[PDB]
Amino acid sequence: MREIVHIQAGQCGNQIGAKFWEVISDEHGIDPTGSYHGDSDLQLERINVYYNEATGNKYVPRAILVDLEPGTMDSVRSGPFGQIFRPDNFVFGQSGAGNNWAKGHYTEGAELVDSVLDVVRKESESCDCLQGFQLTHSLGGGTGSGMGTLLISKIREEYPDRIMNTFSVMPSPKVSDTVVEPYNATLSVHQLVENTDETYCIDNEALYDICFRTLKLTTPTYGDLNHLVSATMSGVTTCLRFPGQLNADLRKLAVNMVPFPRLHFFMPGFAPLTSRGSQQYRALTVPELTQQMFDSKNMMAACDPRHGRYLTVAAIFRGRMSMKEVDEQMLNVQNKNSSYFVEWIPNNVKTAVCDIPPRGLKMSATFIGNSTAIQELFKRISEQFTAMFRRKAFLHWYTGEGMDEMEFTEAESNMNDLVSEYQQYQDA
Amino acid sequence: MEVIELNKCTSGQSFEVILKPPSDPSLEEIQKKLEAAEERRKYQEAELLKHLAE
Amino acid sequence: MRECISIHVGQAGVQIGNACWELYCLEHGIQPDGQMPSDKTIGGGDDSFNTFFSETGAGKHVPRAVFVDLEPTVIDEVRTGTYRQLFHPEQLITGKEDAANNYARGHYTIGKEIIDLVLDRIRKLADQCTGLQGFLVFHSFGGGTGSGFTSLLMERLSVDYGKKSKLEFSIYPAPQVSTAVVEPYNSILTTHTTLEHSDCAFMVDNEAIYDICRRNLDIERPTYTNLNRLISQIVSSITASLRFDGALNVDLTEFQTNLVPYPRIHFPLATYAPVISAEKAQLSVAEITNACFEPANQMVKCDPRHGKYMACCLLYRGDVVPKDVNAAIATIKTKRSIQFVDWCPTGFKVGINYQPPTVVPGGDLAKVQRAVCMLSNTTAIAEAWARLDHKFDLMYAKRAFVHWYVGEGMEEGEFSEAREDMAALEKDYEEVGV
Amino acid sequence: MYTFVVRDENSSVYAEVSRLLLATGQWKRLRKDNPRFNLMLGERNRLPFGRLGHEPGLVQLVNYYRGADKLCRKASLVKLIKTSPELSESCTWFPESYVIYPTNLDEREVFLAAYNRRREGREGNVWIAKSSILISSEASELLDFIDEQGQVHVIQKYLEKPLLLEPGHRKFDIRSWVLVDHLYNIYLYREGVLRTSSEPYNSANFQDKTCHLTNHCIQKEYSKNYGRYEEGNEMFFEEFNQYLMDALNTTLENSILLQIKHIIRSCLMCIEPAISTKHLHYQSFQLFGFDFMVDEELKVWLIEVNGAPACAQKLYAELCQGIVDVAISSVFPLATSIFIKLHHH
Ligand SMILES: C=C/C=C\[C@H](C)[C@H](OC(=O)NCCCNC(=O)c1cccc(N=[N+]=[N-])c1)[C@@H](C)[C@H](O)[C@@H](C)C/C(C)=C\[C@H](C)[C@@H](O)[C@@H](C)/C=C\[C@@H](O)C[C@@H]1OC(=O)[C@H](C)[C@@H](O)[C@H]1C
Ligand SMILES: Nc1nc2c(ncn2[C@@H]2O[C@H](COP(=O)(O)OP(=O)(O)OP(=O)(O)O)[C@@H](O)[C@H]2O)c(=O)[nH]1
Ligand SMILES: Nc1ncnc2c1ncn2[C@@H]1O[C@H](COP(=O)(O)OP(=O)(O)CP(=O)(O)O)[C@@H](O)[C@H]1O
Ligand SMILES: Nc1nc2c(ncn2[C@@H]2O[C@H](COP(=O)(O)OP(=O)(O)O)[C@@H](O)[C@H]2O)c(=O)[nH]1
Ligand SMILES: [Ca+2]
Ligand SMILES: [Ca+2]
Ligand SMILES: [Ca+2]
Ligand SMILES: [Mg+2]
Ligand SMILES: [Mg+2]
Ligand SMILES: [Mg+2]
Repeated sequence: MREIVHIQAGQCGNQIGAKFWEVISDEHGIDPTGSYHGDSDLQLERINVYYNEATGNKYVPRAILVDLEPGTMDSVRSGPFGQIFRPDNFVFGQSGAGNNWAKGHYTEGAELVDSVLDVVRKESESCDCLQGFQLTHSLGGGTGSGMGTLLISKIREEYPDRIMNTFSVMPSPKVSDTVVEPYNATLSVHQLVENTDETYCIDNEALYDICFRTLKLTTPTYGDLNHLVSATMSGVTTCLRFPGQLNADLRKLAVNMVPFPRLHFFMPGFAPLTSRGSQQYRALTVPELTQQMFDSKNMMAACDPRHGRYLTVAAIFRGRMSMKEVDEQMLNVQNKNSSYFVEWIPNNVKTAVCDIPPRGLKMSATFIGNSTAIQELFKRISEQFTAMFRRKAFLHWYTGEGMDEMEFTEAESNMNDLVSEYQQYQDA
Repeated sequence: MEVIELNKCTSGQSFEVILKPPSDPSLEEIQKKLEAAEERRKYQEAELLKHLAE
Repeated sequence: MRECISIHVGQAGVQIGNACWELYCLEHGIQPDGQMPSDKTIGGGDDSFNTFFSETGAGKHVPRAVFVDLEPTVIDEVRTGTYRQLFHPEQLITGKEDAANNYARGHYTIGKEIIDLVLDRIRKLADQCTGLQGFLVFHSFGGGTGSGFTSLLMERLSVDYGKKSKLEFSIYPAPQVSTAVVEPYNSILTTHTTLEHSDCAFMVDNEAIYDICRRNLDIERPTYTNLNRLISQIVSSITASLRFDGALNVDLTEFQTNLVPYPRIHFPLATYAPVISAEKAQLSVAEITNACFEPANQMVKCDPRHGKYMACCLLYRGDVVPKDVNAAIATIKTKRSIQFVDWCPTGFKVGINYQPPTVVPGGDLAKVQRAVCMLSNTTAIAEAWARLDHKFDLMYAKRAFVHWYVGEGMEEGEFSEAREDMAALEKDYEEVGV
Repeated sequence: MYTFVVRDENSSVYAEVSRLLLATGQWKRLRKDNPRFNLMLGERNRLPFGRLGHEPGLVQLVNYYRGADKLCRKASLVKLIKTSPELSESCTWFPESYVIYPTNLDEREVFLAAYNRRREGREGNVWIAKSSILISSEASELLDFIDEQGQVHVIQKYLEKPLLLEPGHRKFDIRSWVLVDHLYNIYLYREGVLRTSSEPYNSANFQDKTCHLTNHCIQKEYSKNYGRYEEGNEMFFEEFNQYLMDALNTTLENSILLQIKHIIRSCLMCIEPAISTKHLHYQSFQLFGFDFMVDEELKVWLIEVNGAPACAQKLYAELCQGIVDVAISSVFPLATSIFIKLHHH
């Protein structure tokens, strides 16, 4: 009975969080009304990790929906699975955060955060044994970035010995909302370096390029990007939701994946990435799933892993397949590309298999990599930050909320320190 | 090749074959170790909470 | 009659313990409800099997066992398993959250909170004993509980039972089936703290069992159930002399006496034969004895040709007479490389039990007419320490994962202290065998 | 794609093996501490055999047989021959030898008893003392030389009647390269070399050790006639076989190679149960250099066995290709043999 408390904050966080709960509710056989209509015992064996039990076999997500404006959470509540969430777990304000980290972190968000913590406390108090927390959000906006990292700081103060885990969407100029996203992401990344144990880095540019290049989607939408994240989130949390021996809980996963406290930002990946039509019903093979999983084009951080080295790797295969062939193909990726795995962490590539594949697929695979190539992502953000901050451009939006320039200078320094830390271990 | 100490019972037997002759911390100390480690955990947590209070 | 108490720590210790007690019941004719129709002394006795089983007035035969794990799911399988009626709740101890493959968490953080309850439950078993011999401790090297809590328990048992012997069955980590990357840390941390507290430790490398299950059982991807039934056969061969009539290894002290002349060098190599597939639609005494000198049949892969022997015990079960054993040893001497140290007699202690090995019905192991387990104290097993110490060195040079341990209140100096002790152990093996 | 590591940078032979593997495009060289290798070209001293064969899904091979040192050390070879019934103290092709430890730390009284027997019976009584070299006919001068050192030595009967090449009246020795693969097939390279002395053999002066010691390093520095008769004091088999035909009316195969093959096979079959990797979790192959002396009756004597031998300069390419072909590619296959298989069963 190791429970996880899920939190989704802001527009991006709630739209991705809604699709995630839609995807896994289908996997666990939970309909939009919270009723179980599955056909397998595996669907219910570890369902308490994400769902509470209500009166009459009703399963309710242990999820908390947070925003500073009502719009997106009104859409969630009107969506397909919107009726399944606890009504009291909707915590929203009215003013918005105007894509401003300071508003989310210091002014607008500060007025709302205590009521969010009341709901978090109520959910934690019903946990037989709380693992920790899972937060979905973006770093480029105001609520998910600013109020999201404010929530992490206050949760760590109240639950200092619980695991804190995030799925964090990194901004990119290619798929951008406002010019201030590098400011918001740089301020948030420093919060994440200090107060999370695992962060999955989801780069919107990589998601876009995957939809355009590999999937042949001419004009991708946020809906297409979010379904790709939901599939990836379903795969990475398979170890938590179904019977398994590897990374069975959040703390063992972190012990296995994080050799240095600050280097805890993972590059995820998903397979299959298939274009529609013709070669779409083709039976997938483990060799094909494996080659896709480690191809750079299929990773969602827009970092070339050949420009760095993996510290640790967790690969999870879903479906009825040959675990012998899984071992062979996995040992064939390392033993052929040994230049891209560090040699001072023996056996740093772990593989797990789960028999339940995502709905409508015979098999699939998700990849979790702790790679020093992720410094490329932080370098991009740091460069875009400095191009504006050197001229103090758009700073008045933040100084008007009470911040001063010194705080920006420190966040910049911290991320350049993080980049230097990754480069140290890439040459070890 | 000598067989010595051949002992036989209903459930089996045993013998020996020689082919060639030849040529703690106290309870008090454990508690201090465990309590000293607990002290270091509590110090590190107090430092974290001081950092979050700032 | 003198009693033995079994302690099973962590997931590996509990599941192997569960497989062992299943086999013991089949070997002794004990039904899952605890009854034993061939036991005519209702309510008590001092037979050889009473070393492992006490008796209630209703005729139930209860293992002298305690199961400890820091999360409840594995011991819950005992509570609801086939032999659920053997055990009473006081024998099963569980916590809420586990050690997370972290020695420091199992030894310091959680171990401190649960150690007194474990000792209390052990004291309740010990108070049922008229002349307790000591303890048999089952655990993994790599798990946070198996490594961390076990070493705390061994220290405390030396304080509470100073005159009592303690034997280990330890599962050496293999990446083929391993969960964590930090298992070399946990293995060396727990070996250092347990070393002065264990009289004789039987190491089982999961790599060796995994390969015996692929090669000789034709199981493509062995499971823990496959591994644990083969391990329990080897364990049963080792403890059979404590549970049956005999004259060899009849008490725990004799294990140290016959296998460990050098107290720090107390890790005998086990070799077992024959392992025959039950799906396969009979070997001789000479052939099973010769198989004892094949690395492919050892519980730890190493080359005894390039080490030296200090002690050798042959434990046969089945249709075996002494005449055929001596003929086998003579032939094997003139073919194999069996060098003893100069200060030990070149010889073998042989034990024969006429009852052939019992097999779990529907299991993977075929029923054979004769089997043997060789316990040899050879310096070759130091290869397993060399492998383990090298993986430790690769990670510790960058202090990888160290923060997880320091964060639980452990000091960095315990790493180097433990590693220096292992370096000395490797030097001790080199001075003896080379 | 196969991977290999290099852990002996001073190896003439396997520097060429390494470049040949890379030239096939199907072998990648890794850092010397990367454990994910198929092939280890290991170090000479303290090779970590204990760490081989434990990488899941990797067939692992190493270019050394653990325990072959027993054959490739001066003192160990003497002890191996005297204690192995296959070889025995009455072995006819190895000179009478004795292991002598210096007094600051043994077969002293055994050697002196045999020395007195020769001095009494008017027989030649010249011995040689060598270890990890002094040629003398007085036992006291041989023992005092060993006491001045601190390592184990061997005293060996000096072949007072060597076969001398003409012209020059000069001593030599024969080097044979032998490759034992992972299946314990014994392959004798068909090309040997004669390391010859360029100075006339002088049995009346064992103080000048240049006409007595045929080592290539000794001839290149001390012999003032170095290279007069053959390039680098190296005579190959074609010339030597032609010489035996012209001068002694016989062939190299009949008068010498039969004994050489017999000696190679006796030594390696003797230690096979001790060093074979037939059922091991890793595999070994190794290249050996056997050293022979020939007396004037065309009897072949084993002198020593080298475990990390160098090769003749003009024979590196051929031999190192054969190592890749029968020892490495046989285990890791790619996408008229130069060896002579010495059969045994
Ligand atoms: C644009 C591509 C759309 C689909 C491509 C071809 C891939 O889909 C498949 O391979 N489907 C298998 C072939 C069709 N099979 C069936 O119709 C079918 C029907 C009934 C049973 C059945 N088998 N079973 N059971 C299969 C799909 C796996 C993609 O590779 C993947 C990238 C799609 C994802 C995750 C997101 C895209 C970008 C979105 O646009 C999304 C809305 C499109 C399709 C999804 O609905 C897609 C879904 O998504 C999942 O979450 C999850 C992995 C699984 O349910 C995924 C089928
Ligand atoms: N042979 C065998 N090995 C096991 C079994 N269970 C776990 N292991 C091994 O033990 C190591 C993992 O340790 P566990 O015993 O699972 O860990 P634990 O002692 O429960 O400690 P925590 O779970 O960290 O609190 C790995 O090397 C596994 O391969 C089993 O049933 N049989
Ligand atoms: N018993 C003996 N009788 C006659 N000559 C001998 C001899 N022992 C050695 N020699 C000669 O002395 C030389 C000594 O070399 P030796 O075989 O002892 O090993 P080494 O380590 O000195 C060099 P190498 O590897 O070339 O043999 C021989 O090459 C040979 O010329
Ligand atoms: N993948 C994805 N990214 C989004 C979505 N909505 C917004 N974003 C990204 O998130 C950032 C804007 O943050 P947003 O969540 O809209 O602001 P907030 O509501 O104040 O947290 C920008 O980088 C957008 O590109 C979405 O539905 N999916
Ligand atoms: Ca307000
Ligand atoms: Ca009774
Ligand atoms: Ca003791
Ligand atoms: Mg928004
Ligand atoms: Mg456990
Ligand atoms: Mg030499």
